[PDB]
Amino acid sequence: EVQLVQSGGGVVQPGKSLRLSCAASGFAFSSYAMHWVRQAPGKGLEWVAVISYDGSNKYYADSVKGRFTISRDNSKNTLYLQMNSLRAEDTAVYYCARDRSYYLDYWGQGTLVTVSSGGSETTLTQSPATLSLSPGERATLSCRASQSVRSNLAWYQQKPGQAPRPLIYDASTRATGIPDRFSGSGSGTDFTLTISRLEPEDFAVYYCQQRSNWPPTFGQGTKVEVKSGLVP
Amino acid sequence: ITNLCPFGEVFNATKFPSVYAWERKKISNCVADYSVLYNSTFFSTFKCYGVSATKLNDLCFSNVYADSFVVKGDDVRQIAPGQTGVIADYNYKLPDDFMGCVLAWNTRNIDATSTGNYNYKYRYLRHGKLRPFERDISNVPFSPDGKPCTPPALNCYWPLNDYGFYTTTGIGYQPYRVVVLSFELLNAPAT
Ligand SMILES: [Cl-]
Ligand SMILES: [Cl-]
Ligand SMILES: [Cl-]
Ligand SMILES: [Cl-]
Repeated sequence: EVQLVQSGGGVVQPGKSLRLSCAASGFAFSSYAMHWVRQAPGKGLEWVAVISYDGSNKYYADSVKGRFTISRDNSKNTLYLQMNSLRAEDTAVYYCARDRSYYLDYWGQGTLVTVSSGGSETTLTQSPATLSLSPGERATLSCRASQSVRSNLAWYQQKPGQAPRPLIYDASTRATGIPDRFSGSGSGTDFTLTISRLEPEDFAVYYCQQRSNWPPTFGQGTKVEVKSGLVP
Repeated sequence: ITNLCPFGEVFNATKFPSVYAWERKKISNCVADYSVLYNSTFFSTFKCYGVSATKLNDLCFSNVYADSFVVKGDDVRQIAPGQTGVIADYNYKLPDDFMGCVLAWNTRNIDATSTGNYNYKYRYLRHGKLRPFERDISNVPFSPDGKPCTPPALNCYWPLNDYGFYTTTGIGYQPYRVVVLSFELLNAPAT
């Protein structure tokens, strides 16, 4: 079983620096690219950086480019992010994630980074914002992309304060362990995720992600929440 | 060296097709000298089956059918007799009694980019497995129960995906150009 354990969060002041660590186990770390993704308080996931399997190629989102340095130590099975000259805009839970050719199939637990004392991307529009249902009912979630991504969409399940978990790759293929009551559909810009026969554990936020149009982007999510108030 | 089979027109083709829409060129009336290709450092896969594995260093007159396509590194092993998987099942299928050669090579430098080359595709859904050397270049929405439907919808799917080929990923997710050679012996007598 693939395991990613992060360390090095905490609160800093603007202009200061931090290093995040991600120790990998249960897989041939040296064979996979590794990504950083972050989530600002109460908002959606943003792609930060990617390092190649051997550490020679490195790529960064425009927003953190020039002051975040991604790195890895393949003997220690560790991935790092050096975050220099931090701003308030950088306040986020940060996640390391194993690459599945720019889908993310395994995620670290997340580390909060608080930078507070001062102080043509493809857009993925999810609807509805919330969906209030009871167990046994069918949730139908939508994700309209601004440009075509063909079938290059993945869906993730995020429980409150916990790391995102892949549900679907390539519009319609389930990730390992995902029961067949989850199903995805679509190619181009119009995509759906259907969760039939909702189970107690399915109540969560759901994120769609495109990988084909640079840089990788996520929707702002749909919260599937338990229906408060009986339905007469 | 009396009219050797021009293999260089196949292997050095500027553009290769997607595995779902795999292409065949026939090279006619030439002495197959694939033994010179085995000698090369150029190929990561080189497996000949049946009589091609015995006549590997031999020189003989035949027609050569060359099947070209691109696949992921983890998918290359599916281009073999008896294999199952989305490429083996729904894109390109070799017969159990296959008597030719499978050649593959890493094309990271030409088929992957920093931002991902998405031009290459495969099929992941089909009603039934392909027969050997069968080809399906259709793009019709798929549903388990086979009733017509338009995506996005419950149990309705578009059957084609993209390979995403990046210069950052490991060999398993890197691009491989593949050429399958089938040899057809030329007989002399009249009809
Ligand atoms: Cl995979
Ligand atoms: Cl044909
Ligand atoms: Cl190689
Ligand atoms: Cl990899």
